[PDB]
Amino acid sequence: NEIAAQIARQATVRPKEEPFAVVFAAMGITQRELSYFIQEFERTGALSRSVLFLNKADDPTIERILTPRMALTVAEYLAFEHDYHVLVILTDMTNYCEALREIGAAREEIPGRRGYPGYMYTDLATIYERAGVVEGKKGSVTQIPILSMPDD
Amino acid sequence: EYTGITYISGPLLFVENAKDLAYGAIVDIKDGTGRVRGGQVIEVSEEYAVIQVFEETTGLDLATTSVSLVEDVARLGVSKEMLGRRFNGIGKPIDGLPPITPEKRLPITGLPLNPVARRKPEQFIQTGISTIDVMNTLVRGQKLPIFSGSGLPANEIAAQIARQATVRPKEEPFAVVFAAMGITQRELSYFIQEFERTGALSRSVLFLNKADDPTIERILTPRMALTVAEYLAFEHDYHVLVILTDMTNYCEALREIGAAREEIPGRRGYPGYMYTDLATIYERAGVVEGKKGSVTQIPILSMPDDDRTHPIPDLTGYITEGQIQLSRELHRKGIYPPIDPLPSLSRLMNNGVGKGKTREDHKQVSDQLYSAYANGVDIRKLVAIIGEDALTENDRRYLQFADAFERFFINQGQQNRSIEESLQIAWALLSMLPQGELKRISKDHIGKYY
Amino acid sequence: EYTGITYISGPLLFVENAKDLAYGAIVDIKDGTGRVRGGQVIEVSEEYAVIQVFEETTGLDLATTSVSLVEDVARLGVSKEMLGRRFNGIGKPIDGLPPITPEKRLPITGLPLNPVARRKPEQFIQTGISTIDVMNTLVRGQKLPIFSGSGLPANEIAAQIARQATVRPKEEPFAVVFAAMGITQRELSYFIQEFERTGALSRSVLFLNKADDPTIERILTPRMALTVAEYLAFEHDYHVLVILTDMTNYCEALREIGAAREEIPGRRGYPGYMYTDLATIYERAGVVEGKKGSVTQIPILSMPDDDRTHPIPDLTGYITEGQIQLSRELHRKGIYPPIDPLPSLSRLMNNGVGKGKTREDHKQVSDQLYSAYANGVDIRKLVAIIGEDALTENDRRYLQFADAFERFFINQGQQNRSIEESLQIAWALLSMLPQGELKRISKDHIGKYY
Amino acid sequence: IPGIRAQIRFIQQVLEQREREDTFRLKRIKGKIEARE
Amino acid sequence: MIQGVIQKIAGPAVIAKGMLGARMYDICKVGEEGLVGEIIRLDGDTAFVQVYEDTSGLKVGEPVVSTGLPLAVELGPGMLNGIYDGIQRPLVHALDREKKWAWTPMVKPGDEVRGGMVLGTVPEFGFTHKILVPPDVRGRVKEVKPAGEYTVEEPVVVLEDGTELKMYHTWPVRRARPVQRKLDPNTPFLTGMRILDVLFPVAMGGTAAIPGPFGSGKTVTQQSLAKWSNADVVVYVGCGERGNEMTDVLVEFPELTDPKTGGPLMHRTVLIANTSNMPVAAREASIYVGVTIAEYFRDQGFSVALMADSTSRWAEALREISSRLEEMPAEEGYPPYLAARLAAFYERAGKVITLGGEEGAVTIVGAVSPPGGDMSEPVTQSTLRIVGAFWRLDASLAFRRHFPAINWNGSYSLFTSALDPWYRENVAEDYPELRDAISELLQREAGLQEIVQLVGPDALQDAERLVIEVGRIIREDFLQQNAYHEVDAYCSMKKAYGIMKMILAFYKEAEAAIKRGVSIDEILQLPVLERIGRARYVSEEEFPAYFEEAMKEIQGAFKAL
Amino acid sequence: NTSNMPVAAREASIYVGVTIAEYFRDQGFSVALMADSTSRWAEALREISSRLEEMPAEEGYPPYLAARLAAFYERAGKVITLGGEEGAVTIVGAVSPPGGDMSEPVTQSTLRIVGAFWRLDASLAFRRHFPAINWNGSYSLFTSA
Amino acid sequence: NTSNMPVAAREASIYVGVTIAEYFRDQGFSVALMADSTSRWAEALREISSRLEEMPAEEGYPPYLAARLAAFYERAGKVITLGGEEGAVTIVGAVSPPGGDMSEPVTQSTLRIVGAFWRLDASLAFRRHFPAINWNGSYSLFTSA
Repeated sequence: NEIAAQIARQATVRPKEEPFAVVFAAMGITQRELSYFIQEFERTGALSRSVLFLNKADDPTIERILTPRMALTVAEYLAFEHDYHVLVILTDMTNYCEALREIGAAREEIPGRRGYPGYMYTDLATIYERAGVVEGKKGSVTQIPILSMPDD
Repeated sequence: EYTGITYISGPLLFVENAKDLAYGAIVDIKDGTGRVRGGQVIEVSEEYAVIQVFEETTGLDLATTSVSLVEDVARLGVSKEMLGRRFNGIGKPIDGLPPITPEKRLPITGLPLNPVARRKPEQFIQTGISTIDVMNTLVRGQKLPIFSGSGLPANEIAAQIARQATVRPKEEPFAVVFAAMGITQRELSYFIQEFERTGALSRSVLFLNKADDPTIERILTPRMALTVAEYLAFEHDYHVLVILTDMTNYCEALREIGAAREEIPGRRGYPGYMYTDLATIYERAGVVEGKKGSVTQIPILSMPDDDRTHPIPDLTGYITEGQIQLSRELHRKGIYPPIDPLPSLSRLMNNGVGKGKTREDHKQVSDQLYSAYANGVDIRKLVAIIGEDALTENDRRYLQFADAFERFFINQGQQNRSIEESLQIAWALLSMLPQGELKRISKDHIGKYY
Repeated sequence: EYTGITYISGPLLFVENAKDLAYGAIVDIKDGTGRVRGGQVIEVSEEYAVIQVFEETTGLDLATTSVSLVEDVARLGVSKEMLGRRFNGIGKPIDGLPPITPEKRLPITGLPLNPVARRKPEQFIQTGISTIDVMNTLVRGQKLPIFSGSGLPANEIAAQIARQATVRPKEEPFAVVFAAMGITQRELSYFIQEFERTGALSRSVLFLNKADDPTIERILTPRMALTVAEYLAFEHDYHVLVILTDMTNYCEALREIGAAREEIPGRRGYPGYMYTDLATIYERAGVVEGKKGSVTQIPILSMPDDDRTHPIPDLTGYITEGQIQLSRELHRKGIYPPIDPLPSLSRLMNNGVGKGKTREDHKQVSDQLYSAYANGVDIRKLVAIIGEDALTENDRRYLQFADAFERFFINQGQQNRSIEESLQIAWALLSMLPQGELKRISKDHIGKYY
Repeated sequence: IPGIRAQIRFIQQVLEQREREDTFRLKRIKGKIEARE
Repeated sequence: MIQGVIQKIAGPAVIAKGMLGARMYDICKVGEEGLVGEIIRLDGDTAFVQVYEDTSGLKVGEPVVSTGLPLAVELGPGMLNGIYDGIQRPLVHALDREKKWAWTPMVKPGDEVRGGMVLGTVPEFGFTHKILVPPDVRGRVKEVKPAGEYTVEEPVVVLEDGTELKMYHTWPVRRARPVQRKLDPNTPFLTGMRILDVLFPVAMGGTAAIPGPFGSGKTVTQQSLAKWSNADVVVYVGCGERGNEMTDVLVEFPELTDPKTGGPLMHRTVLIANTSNMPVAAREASIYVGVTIAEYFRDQGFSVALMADSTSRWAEALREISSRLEEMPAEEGYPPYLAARLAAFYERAGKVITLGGEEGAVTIVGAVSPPGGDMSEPVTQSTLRIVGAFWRLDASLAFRRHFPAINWNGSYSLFTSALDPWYRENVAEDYPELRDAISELLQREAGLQEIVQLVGPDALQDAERLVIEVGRIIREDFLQQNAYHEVDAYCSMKKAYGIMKMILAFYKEAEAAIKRGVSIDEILQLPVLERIGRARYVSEEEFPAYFEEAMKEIQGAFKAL
Repeated sequence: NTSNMPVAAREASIYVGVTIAEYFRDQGFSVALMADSTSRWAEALREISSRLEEMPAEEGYPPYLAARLAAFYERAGKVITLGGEEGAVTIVGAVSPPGGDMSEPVTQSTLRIVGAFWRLDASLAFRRHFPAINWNGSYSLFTSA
Repeated sequence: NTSNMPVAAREASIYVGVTIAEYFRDQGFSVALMADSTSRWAEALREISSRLEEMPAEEGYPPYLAARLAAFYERAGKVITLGGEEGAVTIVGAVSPPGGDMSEPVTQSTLRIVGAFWRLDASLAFRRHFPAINWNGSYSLFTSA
């Protein structure tokens, strides 16, 4: 998360005719972590070129599932309609997965390996498919997803 | 009041009552059978129907067959005269003697008496086995499992403790309750003969459940045994030692019916309720109100497939104050008793040792032997890796200490070692180590005892 | 009589009949299809509905679609004229010739004829392969599996035996039944061409099931083959050799439907019934009543993932009288045939060897070669541990013997070795060992044969 | 010493063989009980 | 509708039946087609029946009738040389109704009798059959046949003025035959195989599991035991048959000979087949039918061996019936009920004091066939927990041509102390000490071979090389036995100890010579060694002469120094 | 939380405790909440869920076994109480996997929430190294804090 | 066969291609069918199967895959088209195991069907030996053919 925050502060597209923006999305974070991320964006002036989405651990599980989709939609809008090179930072995909997995049981599915949802790869594909150069070739969407190893 | 069977699937029988439903746990009696056939109520299904579990085979039952409610669960014919008798899992005579003449008739689930005090286990139980008394002392009120595996002499140890156990100068009388579950006819004949020949039977109540006895009778066996123990301890003020072999076999029977009961299985095919049924047995131990008596348990937990992580043995660990874990590998090296010295623990050991109990150096000696044996065992691995000759002089001493610990301390030629005898052997073997390497023994003890 | 589909899930189709239910095993025909679509009745569900298994895809079926009952299962058009023809898994021509003109129409499950006698397998089948005839002799009535793995030439061996096998002076005629299951079009074209070119086809019935043929046709293939063999053996008094490749592929198809049939899976995802279906195939072998004929099996069992402990190959071992196990490791060392000399056995071998059968020294020579080869193979490990130069003179001879056994006895330059030829090579290689080291050959044989 | 790592290596892979594959006939059996029920 | 019923539905292997109001749970029922089934589920409006055969031969409306039995068996003259199946019937009756047997009265009118008492003798097949008062029958013999010839159905005696007794009797295979007491394991079941009799003894009336993967030689141990063990009668439940293992035994065993007499082994055997086309029900009941027949012969005062091919397949047949009855699947989908049942089976084993005194026994040898090397459930796991003995055929020992292929490191028996006194009193005073010493040898070898696997054999001292030398002689000259040799096929108790003392004496002399700086290479090529290697083939005591031949030869090595 | 007590009570026990804990921190006290253990609380909850016929998942645990547990640990923290003043609730939760497996319920979900883990090591204990905390497998995200 | 496409489409892609391939060979053309790859096709199929609640096996793959994959490769071959003339479809399929494991799905089942295997070797590539085909681990069952 320190690496993710540092990239958010520092990233640029060196001489590009296009403006640069960051979309930073955090999922299932503590109140302490949320306060820290906020303070960091505000103090450094990184906030001026960033949209930040923060989902807390105690926020509804459905809100966590929607978080990366809000973030990717904002990135695609800025890139396509405003011609920007947008960098999207998503932490942590494993925490997103813990929430999606949490509901698969309530949804009536037979579980797959390790207790996961049988649909793990085709939901995750809806997020990793959303990246690349946008039409016009003035903008683009880049992703830096964080994947923590459960149990390493 | 009478009911009629509406469904039969193996051990599970549904029974409909037109008047008065029998409460959960009541014993019902099937009419029209050559031998008594008990059905224990397990659930109220709705529509005046209850779901039950049979204590014997259900072959020959017909829909509509009549059933009566006995008005109570199965029960214990409680009396001091329980001592000196051998009974079945249900408390029926196996010794050709008359049925027990009850002083009181007690429910067996653990609800009767409310005997336990909110006081910690304390004071010595002399098993007569050095590897228990000296290093992993059994205390009055404790639950100290024997942890073993198939092929190992866990039952020989259980029988030996039953013969030998006492509470050395206690104002209170001492009794043993020995319960065996799912044993062969040969094993039953052996246990009987042993109790009768030694005169151990005089101070013991023995419950024997055979492999071919009803599965429900096996489930009731530990409850008959614990109820007798609580009665003797609370109403007669006795220090009672309960020996239960084998908890894994009890579990195989309870597991066997969970399927017939309609539950979704849990890990390894076990009943989802494994830990809250097992808790009803391990909760029943400790000092009793008045502090004249106590109930102590020595449950045997054999590893299925030698796997100590199987849910049965694994959930049993929390119910104990002392654990003695036996290992096949150790038994195959000819070390008996085949106790794993780095996996046997005394949760309550510190409460039964030191000055005025055993001896002041007991904790230090136990700590040093455990540390040296564990290092010595790891060095057996290092010898395999590098070769014997490449081992340092210091490591060679620890390697040798592990053999000395196994040959002289673990191994007993059947023999009742006093704690003084056990500490002496401990100090004798410790001499093999450099004195400079006794990190866990304060200098005060080295000067006084080395 | 006609029915209507009430449910469709993959290969399983439920069908309701208003009049006359079709009995289990009857073949039903779906109306309104471009290509014939058979449904085999598997169960009676109750309420005039049966549960069936489709012999081809069910895409395009609709609820209410009509179905007729053919009045019978599926069957074998039995005749001596089966010899010289190539057929599908279902016994339909593949050779552009007319359909078989039946002398009798036989059920194929094994119920027809009741052909087997309660007599032990006996007498020689000359395969023409030295590693079978000399060391692991095939006997009339035996089940002797070829044990192999993916990439190995098991099918080349199977085809070679089909070309070469005979019953040397027998008063009885000899025939081959060759059945292939789940093979490619290329493999089918190859097998056909081989039988036709060599003139092996004259004394053989060939059943070929392709990978893309219906799974049910693959299941029926070994049953068509065994029924033809039993007919030729019992009604025509022939010694028949049945070659079935590959049993593992048969199993993959049977396993494929077990899921569609609603069963809880067993180990490794297999059908729970694996061993009692497989038993219906390995039970069908032995001398037939009259003792003029016999049915012998050579089933091919490829190790899935090269694992001989997989439930399929592992359950097949009990159905055999001789096993030839092929190993990838050996094949990769360039030793062909890639037979593991310490895992190939003759269960009924002792019944087909000795004076009046092969030669009096056969058992002794076989025992000595097996012992020396096993020692030699272990010494390859010892060479790796210590180095070649550190091996004793005696061990070096055993090391060398293992190479000699592989180079000269196992390896054949395609070549029909008589048992006399095979014993001669055996004695020639044995000379490499010190005579004082021939522990398993009595002195009488050394003097006479060395 | 590369004898250690050698045949003893066969060691780790019959060991590893034995169960990420065995442990799996199993996560899936139990599914299978009320996965099937 | 009390004694009969009518099929409501059939498919999915369960027949639902209307009626059968008096049927018992687990009773065999009969369909009009001739198939049998087992009553599994008793419900308020139907009986669910497991069909022991193909269900297409069953249709809705078909008549079903009770048999009244969980099952039964006929027990009288005509059992020997007979070949039956899972439910006893020629490979249909059971005992010939026409065959005449010479009955010899062994009781006079006025005698008081009890169940198990011997009233007559029949030389049906030498063997002498012993006619007993059926269990649960006592009183006074009011009438008894004279020495003559009679068929089975004839009445040979009346008791309490009218119970009528014949030469045969029936018994529920599912119920273990009664006995006064199951004596503690005391007498060894002399196998004749050195490794077994010495290291992993089986007691008469003991339960010793045979376990290992497919093709390790499990059945073969059983067959050799029958050809040579000291049981008068054998009850072979040749279950898990397939491909042709049925016909392999059908016309084969009828030729196998009794090494002891030189007559057919079937003449003292009862076969119980369990083929794949047979319903799970029949194979399930096969061990119970066999054990009951086994208990019947021990009641006469015979020591019988019960060989169970195998229980893995019996548990698979039972799991099929249970799943069809919709009982909750557990581990590997097996029903919860199996462990208690399997144990109950093995509990019926034992040497007893039969009704009316006399001693007899049933020793059980059960085959173990795990799904594939896993050696877990069903078979192995539950079995190895009951049985007191386990002889582990080892495929690696087999590939190495070490026979019998019994792993002396992984096998175990407890009865060792139980039978030691029989050996000490009747065979040799040093039986126990000798087998303990040999086992310590084998134990030491195992440890040495593990180390050598690491550091190689070059560093080995002469003392350690000697232990491997003698350890190897124990394995090759003792443990390994040739079932195919006319002599070594059976090894009498007297021969077993004599060979043991030749080996142990060679050991002592070997260690003694080394201690005096005799080269091990000199001992390894000692002439007597080759004779010790062929000792198992000698049928005369010329074997104990080898001890003196060993001592003088070592002296010739003490001479040369 | 004894075995004779309904799954309901043991389930509610952590919530009753945390509320009492939050109550004392409101006064301006630093309180420690020690939870013996959550493995048994999740078993009591699985019993209630299965009886309610909720769909079983991994190890037969209900799907609502991760969001709840997280919600519990979220109530931990040092705060500026109503009317100023500072107080805190520190949580130490025991982890007891079914047996060494260290998967579900307890461990898995917990180790993902908690910021600190002190791994008692049975091998460190047998070796008489106390406290038996494995300095290689334990972790805290508070070192810099 | 992109990631945003349903598992269904990618599953059908090899069948659509093979049919088009068979169509051109019918004209009397020799066509090459190159399948990037079947590992991803089996992952798309496992997703569909698990969603349909079919029983997972090894690596959670459905039992049905081996027969299907084989059926695909069986449609390869040089034929005498309808109305005489010869044409052919040669298949070259890419193998991408989950990661070096080279087990299931892809590799294992495929290497059992295919007659040819060209093993690109990363060590041969690093050594700048091109083509990076391992001449020791590659094989063709057509040499004699």
